Amino acid sequence: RNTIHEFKKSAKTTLIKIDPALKIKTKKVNTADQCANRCTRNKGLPFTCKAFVFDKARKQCLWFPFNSMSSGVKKEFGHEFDLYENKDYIR
Amino acid sequence: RNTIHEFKKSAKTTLIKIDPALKIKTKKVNTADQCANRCTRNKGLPFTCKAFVFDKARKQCLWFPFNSMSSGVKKEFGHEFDLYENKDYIR
Repeated sequence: RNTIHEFKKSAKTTLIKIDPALKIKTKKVNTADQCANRCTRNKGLPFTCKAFVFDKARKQCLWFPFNSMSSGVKKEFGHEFDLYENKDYIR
Repeated sequence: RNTIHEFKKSAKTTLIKIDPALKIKTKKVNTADQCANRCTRNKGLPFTCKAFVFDKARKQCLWFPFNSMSSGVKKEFGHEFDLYENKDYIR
């Protein structure tokens, strides 16, 4: 059920686009567990979700097709954000 | 700095294991703020901390990979305990 444990967490961290034409999916939810479950299952996503950011203030999921290791995005500090990168695509 | 406000508090409450082999991490500390900070950052924890209990008497943190909404644990009254569940995985 709870797949959030499949991710490595970077607190107060979000991912910002380095590439202007990079698409990411978003959705207002209730819990971060919904973000993780949708990510691992790739449900409703047009790409393989490798990581997601949870906006703790808006209660919003940000699904990404790449993690911090790619050239398309990079980490950025943010009080209201938590970054979750699936361990499957890390290191 | 003080991430404890990211949690919903249940006074005089702890979480008891329903799951026989559910692992939790513990540590004697000085304040409950240390527990909250270590939890939101997942530092030193092999899982995603969703909640923590503070033993007010021993000054000890109990970090949990699940909150009361999961079948693996449930609330239990206790004078010396305070339960803190992160709002990110609540409701």
